[PDB]
Order: sequence, then structure tokens, then C-alpha cells
Amino acid sequence: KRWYPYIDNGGTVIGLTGKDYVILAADTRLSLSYSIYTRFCPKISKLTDKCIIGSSGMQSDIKTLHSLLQKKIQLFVLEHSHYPDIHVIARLLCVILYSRRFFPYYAFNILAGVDENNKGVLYNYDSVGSYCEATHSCVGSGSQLILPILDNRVEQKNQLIKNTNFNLGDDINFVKDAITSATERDIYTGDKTLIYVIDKMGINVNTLDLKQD
Amino acid sequence: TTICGLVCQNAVILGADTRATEGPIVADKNCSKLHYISKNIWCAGAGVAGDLEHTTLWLQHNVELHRLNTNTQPRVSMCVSRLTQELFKYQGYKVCAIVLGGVDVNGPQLYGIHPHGSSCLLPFTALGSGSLNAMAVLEAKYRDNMTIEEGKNLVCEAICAGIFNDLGSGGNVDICVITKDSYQHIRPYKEPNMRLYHLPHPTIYPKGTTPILSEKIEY
Amino acid sequence: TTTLAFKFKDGIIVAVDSRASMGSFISSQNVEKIIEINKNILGTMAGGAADCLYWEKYLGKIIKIYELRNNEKISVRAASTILSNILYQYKGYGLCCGIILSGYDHTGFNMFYVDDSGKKVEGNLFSCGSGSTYAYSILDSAYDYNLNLDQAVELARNAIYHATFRDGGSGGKVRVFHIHKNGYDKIIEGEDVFDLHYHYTNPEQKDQY
Amino acid sequence: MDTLIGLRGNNFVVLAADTYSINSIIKLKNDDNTKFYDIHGNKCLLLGGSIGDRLQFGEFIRKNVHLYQYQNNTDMFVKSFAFFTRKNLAYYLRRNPFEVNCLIAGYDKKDGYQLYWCDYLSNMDSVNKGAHGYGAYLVSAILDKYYHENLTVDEALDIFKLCFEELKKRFLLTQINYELRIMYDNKVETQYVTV
Amino acid sequence: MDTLIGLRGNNFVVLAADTYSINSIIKLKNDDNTKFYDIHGNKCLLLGGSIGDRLQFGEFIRKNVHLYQYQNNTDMFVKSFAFFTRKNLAYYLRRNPFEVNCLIAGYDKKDGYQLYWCDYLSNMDSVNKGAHGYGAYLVSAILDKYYHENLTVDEALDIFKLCFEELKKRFLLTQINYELRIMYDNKVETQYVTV
Amino acid sequence: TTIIGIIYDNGVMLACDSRTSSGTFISNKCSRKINRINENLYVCRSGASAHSQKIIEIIKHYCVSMKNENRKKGRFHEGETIYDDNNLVTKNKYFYEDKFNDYNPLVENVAHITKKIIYTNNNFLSCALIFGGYDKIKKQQLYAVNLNGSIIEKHDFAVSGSGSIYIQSYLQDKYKKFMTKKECFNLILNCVKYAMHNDNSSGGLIRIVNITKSFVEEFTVVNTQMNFQ
Amino acid sequence: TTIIGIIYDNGVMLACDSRTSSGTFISNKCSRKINRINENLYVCRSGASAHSQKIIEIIKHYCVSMKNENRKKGRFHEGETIYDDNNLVTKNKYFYEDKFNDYNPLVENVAHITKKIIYTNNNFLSCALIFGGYDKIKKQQLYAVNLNGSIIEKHDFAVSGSGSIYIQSYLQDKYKKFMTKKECFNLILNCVKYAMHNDNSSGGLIRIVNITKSFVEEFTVVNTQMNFQ
Amino acid sequence: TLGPVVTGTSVIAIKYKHGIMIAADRKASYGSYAKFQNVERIFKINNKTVMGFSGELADAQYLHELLTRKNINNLSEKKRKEDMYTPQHYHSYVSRVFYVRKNRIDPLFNNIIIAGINSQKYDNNDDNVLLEEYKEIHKDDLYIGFVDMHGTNFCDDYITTGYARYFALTLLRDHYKDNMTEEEARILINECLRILYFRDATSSNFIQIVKVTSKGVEYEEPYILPCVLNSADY
Amino acid sequence: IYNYNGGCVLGMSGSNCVAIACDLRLGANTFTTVSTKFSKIFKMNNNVYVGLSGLATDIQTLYEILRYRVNLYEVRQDAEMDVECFANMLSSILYSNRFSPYFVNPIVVGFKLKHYVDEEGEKKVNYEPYLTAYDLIGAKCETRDFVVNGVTSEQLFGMCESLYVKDQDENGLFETISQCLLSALDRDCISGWGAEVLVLTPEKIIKKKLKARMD
Ligand SMILES: *[B]([O])([O])[C]([C]C1=[C][C]=C(C2=[C][C]=[C][C]=[C]2)[C]=[C]1)[N]C(=O)[C]1[C][C][C]N1[C]
Repeated sequence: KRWYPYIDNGGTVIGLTGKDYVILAADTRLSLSYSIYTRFCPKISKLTDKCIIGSSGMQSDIKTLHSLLQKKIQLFVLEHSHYPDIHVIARLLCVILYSRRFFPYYAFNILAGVDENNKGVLYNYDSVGSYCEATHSCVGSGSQLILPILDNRVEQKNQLIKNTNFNLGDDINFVKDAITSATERDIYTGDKTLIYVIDKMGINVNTLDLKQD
Repeated sequence: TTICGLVCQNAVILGADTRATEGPIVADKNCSKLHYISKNIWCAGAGVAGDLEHTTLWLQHNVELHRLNTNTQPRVSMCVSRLTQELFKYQGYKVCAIVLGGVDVNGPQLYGIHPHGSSCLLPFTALGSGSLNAMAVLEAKYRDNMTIEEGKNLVCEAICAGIFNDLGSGGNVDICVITKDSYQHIRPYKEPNMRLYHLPHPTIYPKGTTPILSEKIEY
Repeated sequence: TTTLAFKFKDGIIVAVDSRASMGSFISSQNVEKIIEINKNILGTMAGGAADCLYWEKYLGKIIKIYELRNNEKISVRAASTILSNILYQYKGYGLCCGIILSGYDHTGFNMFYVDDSGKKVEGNLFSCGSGSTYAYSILDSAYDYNLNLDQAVELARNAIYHATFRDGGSGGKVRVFHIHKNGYDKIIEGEDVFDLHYHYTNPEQKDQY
Repeated sequence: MDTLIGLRGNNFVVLAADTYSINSIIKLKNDDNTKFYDIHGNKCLLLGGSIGDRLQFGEFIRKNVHLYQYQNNTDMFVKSFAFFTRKNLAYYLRRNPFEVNCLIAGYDKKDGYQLYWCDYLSNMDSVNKGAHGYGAYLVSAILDKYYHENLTVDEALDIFKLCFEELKKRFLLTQINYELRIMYDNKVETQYVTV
Repeated sequence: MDTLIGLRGNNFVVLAADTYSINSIIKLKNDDNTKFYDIHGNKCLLLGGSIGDRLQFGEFIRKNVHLYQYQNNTDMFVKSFAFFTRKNLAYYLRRNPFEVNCLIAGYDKKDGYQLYWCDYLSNMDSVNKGAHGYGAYLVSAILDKYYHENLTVDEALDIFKLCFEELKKRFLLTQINYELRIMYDNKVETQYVTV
Repeated sequence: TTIIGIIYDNGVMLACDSRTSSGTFISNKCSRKINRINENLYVCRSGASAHSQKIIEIIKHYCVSMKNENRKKGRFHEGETIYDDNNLVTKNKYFYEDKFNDYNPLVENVAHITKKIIYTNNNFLSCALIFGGYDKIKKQQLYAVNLNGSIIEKHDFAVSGSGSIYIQSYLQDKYKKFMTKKECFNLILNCVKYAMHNDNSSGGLIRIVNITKSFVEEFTVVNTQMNFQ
Repeated sequence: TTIIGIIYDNGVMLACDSRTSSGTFISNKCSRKINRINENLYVCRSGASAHSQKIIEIIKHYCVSMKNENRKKGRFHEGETIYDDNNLVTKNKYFYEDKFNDYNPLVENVAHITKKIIYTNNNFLSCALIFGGYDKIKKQQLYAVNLNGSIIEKHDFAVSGSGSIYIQSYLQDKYKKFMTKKECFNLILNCVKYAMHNDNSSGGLIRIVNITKSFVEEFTVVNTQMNFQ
Repeated sequence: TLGPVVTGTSVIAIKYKHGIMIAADRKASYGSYAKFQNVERIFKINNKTVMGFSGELADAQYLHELLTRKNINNLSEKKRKEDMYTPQHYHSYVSRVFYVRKNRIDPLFNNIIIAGINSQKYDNNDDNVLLEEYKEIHKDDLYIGFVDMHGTNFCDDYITTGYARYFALTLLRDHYKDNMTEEEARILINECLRILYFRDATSSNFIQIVKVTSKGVEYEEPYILPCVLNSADY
Repeated sequence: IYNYNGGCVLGMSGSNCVAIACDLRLGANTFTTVSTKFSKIFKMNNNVYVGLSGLATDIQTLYEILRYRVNLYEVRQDAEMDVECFANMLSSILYSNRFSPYFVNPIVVGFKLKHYVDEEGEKKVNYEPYLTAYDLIGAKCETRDFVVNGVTSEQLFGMCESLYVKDQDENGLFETISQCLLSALDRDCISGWGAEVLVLTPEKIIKKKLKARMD
């Protein structure tokens, strides 16, 4: 009778950065409360050659928030004749997100990219204009589950800090391990997931198949 | 929570999923939602697992006590009158939609109870969150006097329709055949495999911190 | 969330935790709450995350223009007065932020607690956050204004620990800064597993309390 | 929550207020608070209520009154100052709360020493003795029993001491530190009392 | 609203509480209140919360414990006394509020000096240091920083002085009068401190 | 749902749709709403499905209790021998008929069964019932038990359920004082079909039950409506 | 209230009861609900009386504005001369008839007037209207404007108001594709009378308005109903 | 505009080898009362696109006006066959308007479906807004978009909206094969509509099946016949 | 289950041993701790360990009842009470308060004690893990491996799923459950002021208190 304008379409976006890269992975399932709209709705939209954004909130807001942000970025490129750095984009997204503080986007965003020679970097937001650099972040339905997993392997409470080195290949396998754990433990996590690897030269869109339940 | 059942030529077939959820997440992938009432009648339920699990236990033992004082096998209609009166007293609070099916001196009969105490005799039904998904494939393929084998795999499709299309239902499917002589309850029946299996990586022995260790040996 | 400041003998010691938790879940544990408002003035976040990260960095924009048109450095009293007014325009809009602006200006060392409802106040020992009461409690029993730098940061670290100890929403790394007569330095971008350092020095038991 | 007391005589007006900062309601924040807004033209404006609204309202009154006295070389009369404050408080009343309680006081060449009492609802009226906050229920009776015609300044402070040791003894939150503003003999004298 | 503080050492247990009567919330009513309910068997029970429920609950506990110690010539153990108090508090919890905060303390031949902390919801648990009321947010930190193993009785009172001058300085309602109950050396000593 | 009752010359006819909808979703098609209480009277139940079913269970228990209680001791009617289609035009008209235990000494009045409901659901219970059956004294009769236990004897016809309002004036026009069995069947069949064409509580098959002096015949009809205009 | 519209072979017939009830009390009997918009089309208004009346006032202003706007300049149909009861059987049948300004060059389409409503009451305004009139291109037509501005052209008949549900199936049965004027009048008269017999929003006299190719005739009927059963 | 009092029902849109096939019941119900049983809920907003329907009829009638006049404005400013808006263009326009209404609180309760052929390789550069052999479409030139009233938009191979999102969706998800032929698509859609007749209260027979092929938009009115499962026994 | 008195309870099964763990916090309000000794793991029996999580009033009140009935059962029996008999008792005890619930989420951990011959010259046999988990109205969510409850139930499910392996000995099992708990408590701000892992075998019982982050 009141028309609450906020629904959660579920899905989780996983971010994990390394010394010279960053891995952004997300599912593709788009679902209503307990039924399923579609089995392939990408939550990750590339922004520049070396900066992509993933959002795991309400899909109507996500489509327009990414579309608004690429519209701003391309407008920035034309007026200033150079692709914005991720720090520039991250700050700009903070303004856009906070520009509607009193009717906030129902989307949680993770921004990944490279700024230095490599310096794999990653930002995470909470629906309103706030961002902190993180070594690993995940948002969405699986945020509650994956974040403990990422902590135990990236940072350490372990007595001896084993696996101090972290090659790119193992980190990809680790995210496939994580995103599969959320799939079989979370209701809304998807069935086909896209894994991005923003390396020095560009981005890969290698796809992984998950459970369909 | 996708349960279903249908009446066959001389037996009733009950199928159910295996998944219990806190609502955002899943507790276990293997929960026996089928229940033994007597040797010749079985029940499956949905709704809150608290009221659902006790009521079947209360129903099974009342039936068994009845089957002892009386010296005949329990009637399917006896449990329907027993549950619905129990459910009617608690106006709608004991929310548990239950399908119970079995055989008695009459034909193989299946009843769909409802949380408010209403019941109805059906040839086929389905409850839970995936009921609508499971009921669709049931209607498109149900016939009268299906053979046990043919009706058994129809439930497999009936449940798997709710397994895949509904978020709140998933896991293995389990079936019960409630033929006159005895039952056949198959605990695993489906849910295919070959995903990316997690590599087991156990942390080594010298981990943790353990300020104190109060070891003692009992006998 | 925890925040401190001293205006001790020869500077100001601002100290914060590094925990950002939504509801009952810890979203992040490496957030930076101190903000370079100015070369001499630095603020602090508390309460709502974006409602102060945005406005303090918006406040830094206002100061930069003012410091450039007048080519004199702004004062903490003026910086705080600017912030409290703009936060007052959003009374009923649900903002929530407790900011402690501390810095050095021509009129000595100044501190100003600023709250979301235009609550500007001049003082010596402000603290804000969910665990502020415990942080206040330690400082009131140890504050001297005659402390030298070595034991001023120790007191600040001691207070942040005990606040994060008693408070559920306060924790993570401990940041303790120091404001000079010209700029500031980052004395402690530190740790928080030192429960087993201050009290219960030897890990032997569970530290009954 | 915070106590404002005012007393008017034939040759004096004394304004009393606790120096407490109730903010962060679980605790105090400052032990020497600033609620008084002294105006240039031998006037004062004492505010109670929320600390956030005291700065926004009281400072705004001070600028407008000062602007009036600079555009016009005169000094704005206390009656003008009192009823202009009520107007602005009532103007915002139906648009913004401003839960602030005023106690207008000043000296005027034509009307002498005047005290004005204002509620958060703009209920301005001149009085010989005022009391705001929850402490009004406990200091108004002293202001009646021990006050008579043509008091001198010293006796008035003795009355105010009698009110202060009452809030300490009987009031819920025992306010201990108070600040006065004695207006007499063309002076605005400030003194802090404790206990 | 009213502050209860308890400290347990290896040879002492000291219970502190303000002597205020918050009733008629606009004001205080008594400056020397009685919240302590000393039990015969070297036990004490300190109650906070509403004054009406303190008498009904605390007195009821005292009779039942005394009746137990008269029917049975023994002295009821502190662990029995603590967990019997929690039982009755939880028993009435779903039938009558009893918004009272307990601080059980006593001495036992087998278990030594024990302190127990209980919320209005019956959340009994043995602690080495307790703090109830709104003043708990301001006295718990002193009870951690300045408390170490095997304190002596004199140092504990020095700690309690440190907490008291904190509620006066920072807490909203500056409670000034406190009553202690020092249990040590088979004695129950009572002393009143101020400021 | 919808529920009709028509009193024709030598009996009473009860019809209903067969659908229990739960908020624009049908929990089940083909749900029985013409429930047998005793061999000579039946009940049409509407309203909340949970309440109506549990009332009927109570009444059957009362009906059994009072049927064998008013059984006279000895033997009666020693020498007396007092005794006495639609042929699938409506497609898929299933059918069977049973006969009473006549003279009506044992079975009780319909008016008796009727105020069981008032005595039972003069409460906060939402169900509207229509009672119809044969009786020794009052030949054929039709009681409408309203929402709060308000019975009135309907001497012509009774309607209830959501779809009743859609045929309130259709039935008031086609009704005649003494209709034959064939006319009453067609009238009661078309009343339901029209109450189903324009109501989202339209059943599946429709169940028509006829109570006569010496037998009850039950039909189930599977048909739809196609106006030509 | 109740409101009917029937399309017969050579025109459209609008009928309504005449009563504005305000919570089981009639503020006034004999309230006009067949309102004239233009010489060739009329409006049946239902729902909240305040809203419907103020919509009609707006539409008449639009109707006047668009009638004289689509007036072609010169003279047309220079030599062309294209031209063409119930006798108080229903007691106290008042009556008068007026003639158009024919060829329909000036007067505008009914479909034009119809979506004025959607364009006007696509709002938080509760009123359901039925539009009926003659038109040059589409001969006779009947638009039903629903509660939120949902027009659909009804090619057979349209009903609205509280009492519509009571004759929903009565009218679906008695309807024929091409009824004569006498049959349509009797049908629309009996539809209202039945919608009035069993609804407490039953009017007093009932006003029937007939729109034809070249004239409009208006009747007011004062009668009740007495079934014999 | 506030509360869907005059609601439609589910519409089903699938793409087969000759184009799009979209079907819908022709009933709009006044709550629990089938007030109208001959309203159409599939509109033609372009020679190669069609528009779905669900929920309130007033809002979807208003939306039809916006899309209709958007077409004519395109048709006035159209020079060649490639200037015509694709079905994807209208989908991104319906998505925007639903979203704009969602920022406000007047969401025009609907579940619009936009379907059509997203290509100009089959010539129709002769437009008759006011009134041969089929081609094989690669299934990538066909667009079937969905727009929830929250603004949720996506495209697929079989978009079922309204209430068929529980019954027809399960049938399609295990029966829809690529490049289905003409009559095989209908027997699949008919099987989905029959189930909704038994299991949806606010649904009926008298379907309106619309197909969007290389020749344009067609129409026909079946009277699909549900009768199965033998519940008649008593 | 409440944020008030935030605490979690975890249990895990090894090759021939089971480990039950919990956090030791007792938070008065949501974000206010008062004690770090509040062990939520109780010894119902020699091989029946129950873990109560939730409001501490109902944690203690239920524990008194459980201890009052297990002892009554055992004493009247002259026989050690087994888990699956005790586990079902806990299910019915919670249900008896269906409309005045005990706001707890219990965990029952302990060996199953089969009783075949084990040899021609033996009497009793090997043991079975028997993990199980409930909720406030007593739904027997029995599971063959790790079971969790508490405010970090969702935080614990993710970590346990990605770290638990099929069978492990006493040394191996303890490390996994400790890592599954420490790094799950560090993501909760209302629980985890010190853990207490209690791994037990058929022969011995090991109590360890980890050096958990206290924040
Ligand atoms: B405190 O717990 O109250 C907390 C204060 C806080 C944390 C982090 C940041 C920040 C954000 C982005 C970049 C850098 C720094 C600012 C302020 N706030 C909260 O806990 C509340 C509770 C739920 C929503 N907020 C996080």
C-alpha cells in the first residue's frame, strides 16, 4: 500500500588485489525475493582500459549508476584529453553516490584498477559516498560469509605467516574457491560467475561455472 | 522447502527437497523432510521447522498408540482429523503446511493439510516456497493410474523444477513409496555434480596461540 | 568509533581507532579517520561514515579557497564555525557525525568539537564516538597538561585501547598523531593486539574480569 | 535541562546560568560552558535549551542587533531588543524548532533596567524575576520569598547564592558551577560562583 | 540512573553506590539513600534501578535467604545466594519487570571472596569488577586500568576514589555522596565518602 | 466461491463451484463444498475454508449423536410399504444415486441441524453455510446460515459465496414457484456457470446435489460458457 | 448507484438510478447522473459525487472548446437533404425529445471526449464514467472510463456503480446482438429495476436516455418490482 | 497510479526461428471480478516491435501513448530503413521512464515486456501506420526485454511476466529449445497458458497470440481448451 | 537470538573426535562488554557437551533445566545418558515454550556410544561424532559435520565451509576449528572477546583458551 521502492536482487561481488594486479569476481544471477529473474545479469562494467566497477545492490540502480559513471568518465576524457586515474574515478563516484544521500542508491560498489606501474588498488563503498582502499572486499548477499574467508587468507591471525608470496595464478584459484563457497552457502549467489583480472596490459573476462540451485 | 506427492495406481509417492534455510543462507544441504507416521502412511511438511517437526513426532506416536489399542493398521483419514483439530486449536500459529499420503482399506489417498487447519484430498499436490514451480510441471505431465516407475521419475522432475527455479529449495531429492505392503524411502536420488571442488588445505599443527591448556583424562 | 585530543603541554595528540562496522558486522578494519583538513588543522570522523568524510573534505575545499584569496592561514575557530553552520542546514535530514577539529593557528593551539546539529564547542579534552565515555574515563584520571610527548602518546594509546576493550564497535589499528606549531606528524599508525601488553602481560590464562 | 535565573531590581539586573555542557546526554562535555551572548548596547541575551540551537539563534541575534547599531549610530533599546528577539523566535517557530529559552536583559536610558522572559514558544513578557530550565521549579520560590522592592546588588547575589545551593541540594543533576552577569552602575560585571 | 560499582580482590570485596534518591525525577528526594541489603551470612546485595522495585525485590531476597539460614543452621553459600537471586529475578522477569540491577557479593569458606554481576534481565555471571547504571560507562575504564592482581584493601579504596571524582567531573548528574561496603578479614565495614 | 440452493416441487437442489483460492492463486481445484451431514441433508460451506471444514466435523458428530438418540425402541410400520436424468446433455456429467432409510423415524429434522450452527458459530468465526435436505414434517427446506449465525428459512432459493452477487438478479428472474426437476437442474446449472464466468473465484467442475423424498443423486458437470454477442 | 449502457441496432441507451446516498442516508433523491456533454453524447457518472460532477464541468468546457474549433470555414452540404414510443406502459414515463444539428461537421467524436477523462483523471481521483453518443465515423459507441482512467470501447454493453454486480449475469443473458428499440428499452429498464431491488443504493425514479443518429429522447420511469414466487 | 485496481495478467514472450511469439489472455479483472474479458494487452508500437502488459491497465494505457507518439516522431524524422528505433531502443526508453518514476513515488504499476526484431535485414521501408514467406532469424537479431516496476530491466530468450513467472517459466526453462518452429512454439505456449487457467484465478481462455516475423506483426484469437486430470469422480 | 549478549557457538567433527568451541564474551547491551569468562559450553555428561548461545538469562535458565533433567534421567537409570536421547529432549524442552520461547540457539556435541560386542572378548565399541544444531523453537537440524549458532552463524558458515575437511585427528581438528572461529569472531563487533576450544576424544578431553583478539 506504501510502495517501498527498495528491493535487493542479491548477488555478490568479490574483490581481491595483489602486488601487481587485482581480481574482481561476481556472479550473474539476478533474482527477486525467492524466485529468479534471469541466470545471467553481469554486475561488473568496465570503465577505462584499467578500471572496472562491480556493484551488488538493486539492479535498476546498478545499471544507471554504472551508466552514469561511464557517461561522466567519457565526458571527463573529452574535456581533459586523458583517461582518469582510478583515484580520480573513485573520488568522482563518491560525489555521485553522495549527491543522492537523502535518497541513496541501493547499491554497494567495489572499484578496482591500477594506477602506478602496477600498484593493484581496490576501493569499496557502502551505498553512500564513502570509500577506503582495501586489499580485499566483497559486497552483497555473500558479504557476510566471504569476508571472513578473505581475511583468513590475506591478513593473518595465524601463528606463522605462511604463503607470504602470492602469485597471480593461485589468487585466481583462491577466488574460485571463495566464490564457490558462497554459492553453496548463500541463497542468492549465482550460477555462472565472471572473474576479471586487471593486469598490467589489460583485463581478462575468464568465466567460471557455479551451481544452479 | 519443496515437497510434493501424487497418487499412483496402487501406491502414493512423496518427494521432497533437502535444504533448511535461515532465510538469507542455507543451514544444511541434507534435511530429511519426509517423515514416518506409520508403516503405511508418510508425511512431508513445510513452514517453520519447529512446529513441523514436533507435530509429526506427536502425530506418529499418537498413531502408534492408536494402532496398539486398536488392532488394525492406521487409517489415513485418522491422521488428517487428528492434525487438523490440532492445527485448528492454534488458530494459525502452528504454521506447517503438510502433505501426508498413505494406503489403508480404501485406496491410496493423499491429503494436503494447511496451517489454519484446512485439509483436502488430492490426486497430486506440492507445498513450500517452490510449490508453484513444482505444481506446474506436475500438471503438465500428470496422468491417472501412472505406473510406480513412471510416477516416480515425474516427482524427480517435479522436485527438480523447484530445486532449480526456486532459491529457497535445493540439494538432493528424496522419495518415499507408500505401497500397501511396506514403504521404500530413498534418501539420495538426484542433484548432479562436477563443479569446481575446493582444494582441502589444512592448517599445520603449530597454529593457534593457546594461552592455557587444561588437559585431563577421564574414565 | 573512538576519538581523542589533548592540547597537552606542547601540542595536541589526536587518537582514533580504525574500525568501520555496519550493524553488527565489521565492514572494514583499516579506515583512516584523521583527515588532512589543512597543513595545520586536521579533523576526525565519527558517527555516520559518509556524512563526515564528505563534509570534512568539503570543508577542506572551503578552507583552501579562503587560505588562497586572503593568503593567510585559516584559524581553527573559523574552520569549526564554517563546519558547524553547514551541518546545521541538514537538521532533519538524518545526518550523524561528531567531528573534533584540532589544529594550530595564530591564536595558539585550538580544539573544537563539532556535532551534526551545529554543536560547536571550545575545550581541552574532547572525545567522541560510541566508546567515548570509556576514553573520557581514562583521560580524566591521567590528564596533566604537563605531560611530555613521550608519555602523552602513551596515554592516548592507553585510552584508545581501554575504549576499544569495553566497546563493541571500537577496535582495529590505533592511530595517534601529534600537531606541531608547524604541521603535524604521524607518530603511531599502529596495532591493537596489545591487550596482552598493558594488563595481563604474560599469556597464561583468560584474563578474568 | 540547563538552568537560567534572572533577577531585576531598580538599579541592577543579574543573570545567572550554569556553566555545564549536557551534550552527549550520558555525560557532561565542558565544565565551563558559554551561553551568554553579550551585546554592545549594554544588553545581554541568555539562552537555554539545546546547545546546537543556542549558537545558531543567539549568534544570529547578536549580528542583527550589532548591524542595527552600526547602520544607526544609536544603541538599540532593550524593549526593541526584547521584542525583536521574540519576533525572530516566533518567525522560525513554525518553520524550525529552536528549542531555546531566552532571558533578555539590559539597561536603557528611558526605561531603566529591564528583564524579559521568553519561552521556546515565543511568550515574551517583562518580569521582575525569571527562571528557565528544569531548575526553575526549584529556584522560583526563593526568587519570591527573599525578593522585595528596591534590593541592592549585594543582596541580590546573596539571593542567587541561596538558589544555587538549592539546585545542589535538591535538584536531580546537582549543578555546581554557575556564571553571573551583574549589570549595574553602567557596568557589565562577570563573576563565577561554585557550589 | 544510579551508579553501582563493585571490586573483587583475593582478600576483599568492596561495593560502592551513590546515596541518592532520584524519585520525583525532576529532583532528588533523599541525600542518604539505602540500596544495600546486608545479609547475615557475610553477604551483601546491592540493587539499582527503580526505588519501588528495589524494596520489593531486595527485601524479598533477604527474607528467603534468612529463612534458609534459619531452617538450616548453615550459612547460605555466596554461589547459592548469587544463583538463587538470579533464579527469582528471572522467574518474575516474564511476569513482572523488576528493573533492578544486582551486584551480589560475599565471602565463602570454600570459594573465598566472590562478586557477581546481574542485569535487570537475569544475566548473572561472576566478575572481578562490576559497574551498573549510567555511571558504568564512566567507571569501568578506571576499574580496568588501575586494577591489577592481588590488590590490598587500601589500594582498592584509592581506586574507588578515582571513580567517584570521575562521576563528579564528567557524568551528567554529578553524584557527590557515595556509600561503600568493604568486606575483608571477616568484617563488613561501612564508610561514607563525599566528592 | 459460489453456492446455490433451489427448492423445486419435490425436492431441493444444491450446487457449488469446486475451487479453494488463496489470494489470486488456487490452492487446489475440485474441492468439495457440498458436504454430507446425514443421508437426507447436505451442507454447502463457504467463507474461510479452515473454519467451515472444522464446523462440519463438529456437526457430523452432533448429527450422529442425535440420530441414534431419537431412535424409538421397538418396531414400527409393520405392514406399511409407502414408496414411490438429463442424459449427459451437459457433457461429462458424472453421476450416482443412493437411497434413504425411509419413513424418517431415525434421521432428524433439518431445523435441528440448522441451529447447531448458531449454537456453535455465534462466535468470532467467519463462515456462511446453506443447509438443505428432506424432512418428515416440512417436506423440503433450505436454511441459510449467515456470517454470525443468522439462520432464516429460505422458501424459494438461497445463494452465498463471492459469486452470489453476480447472479442475484439472474436467479430472481428465472425462478418459478414450482419448477420441475429438469427446469431446476438447468436453472441451477446456468446460475453457477454465470457466477463463474465473471468471478475470479470460479470453480473447476461444478457439483450439483439433489435431495428428494427417497433418494439423493449427485452430479459433477465439466463445462464453460460462450456467449454469442 | 447503478449505471447501464446498451448498444442496440440504431443507437445507444443509457440508464441510471437517481439517488446520492451518504452512508445509509440519502442526501437527496432524484439526482441527475445522465449528464449532457454535447447534443450527441451524454455521460453516466458514478463514484464519489463531488469528483464526478467537477470532472463533467471540466469536460463540458473542453467539449465547447473543441466543438467550435473544428468548425470548417465555409458552407457545406449545399443541396443534400439526408434525413430519416412505449406509450406509458411503464407508468409515469415522462418524456421529451430534441433533434441534432445534423451531418456531424461541428460536433466532435465520442472517442475525442473519452480520453479527455484519462488525460484529466489519471490522478488520485475516484470516479468511474460511461460515455455514450453518436458519431459520424463510428456510428454508435459506448466507452467505459474506469476508476483510474482506463477506457475500453464496449461494443455490447457497459455497467458501473455499486449495483452493477447484481445484474452482471442478468444482462449477459438477455443481451442480443441487434436488439430493436423496444427490446433494448425493456432490457435496460429491467436491468436497473433488478439492480435496485437488491441494493441499498437503489435510486428513486430511473432516467433512461436514448441517443440515435438524429435525435435524443429522454425518459424518467417511476416504478418498483414485485416478484411472484 | 496508486494501487492496481484494474489489473492485467501474465504475458508470455518467446523467440522462435521465424521471430518473436508473444501471447496474452484478453481479460482485465477488477480485483476479484472479471469486469472485462475482451481487452487486448499486446500493443504494436512499431512495425517490428511489440509491447507487453501486466498489472494496472491505466498505467499501461498511458505508457502506450508515450511509445506510440515516440514512434511517429521517429517516423517523421526517418530517412532510411536504418533510422527506425530497435526494440532495444524502446526497452532502454521504457527502462528510463520506469526508473524516473521510481525516484519519485508514482511507479505506474506494470511489468512491461518489449519484444521485436533488432535488425533491418528484412525490408520494410514502406510504412503504413494506418491500414510471401517467412525468413530465418539468427536469434541474435531478436530482442525480448523485460521491465519491472522498480526499473529492473533485462533481456532473455523467453520473458514471462506477471504470474506466468512461476508456471510458464518452469516449462520454458526445461523445454525451450533454440530455433523452435512455428507450430511447435504455439504448442509449447499453449501448454503454458493452459496451466495458468487451472492455477491462476485471474486468468482465462481466449488468448491473443501475436507473432513478430520478418513480415511484421500478426494477430489471432484462439480459445485454448483446458480439460485434464480427472477430478470429476465423486 | 539477540544482538544483546552477542555470542556464538561452534562445533566440528573429526576422524574419531569432536571439538566444541565458543566465545567468552558477555555483552550487557549490544556494544558493551562486561565479562570474558562466560563460557557457553556445558558438560551435560561424560560425552554429551551442550553449547548454549543467545540471551544469557535463557542460556543459564535452560542450562539449569537441562542439568536438572539429565541428572534425573541418569540417576533413575544407573546408566550414562546418550546424545540422541538427550538431543531429542532438548528439542522438546524448547518447544514446550513455543509461545514464550527460550531465546537460545543450542548446540549438542558428543559421542554416540554404539554397543556391539567389538570382539569375542570385548563389551563396548567405537564412538560416533553426532553433531547437531537447533534454534529457539527446537528444530533438530542434525548434520554430519560442523554446526554453528549465534550472531556469527552466517560468518561461521562461510569459513567452516571453505576450511573443513572430511576427517582429522585431535591435533588436526583443533587447528581448523580454531582458525574457523578466530577469523570469524574478528568479523563480529558484538562477539569474540576470547575463544575457548574444547576438543574431546573417547579417552581424554582437551580444554584450550585461544589468544583471541579482544576488540
Ligand atoms: B563508528 O563505529 O561509529 C563508525 C565511524 C566511522 C568509520 C569509518 C569511516 C571512513 C569511511 C571511508 C573512508 C575512510 C573512513 C568513518 C567513520 N561508524 C559506524 O559504525 C556506523 C554504523 C553503521 C553505519 N556506520 C558505519
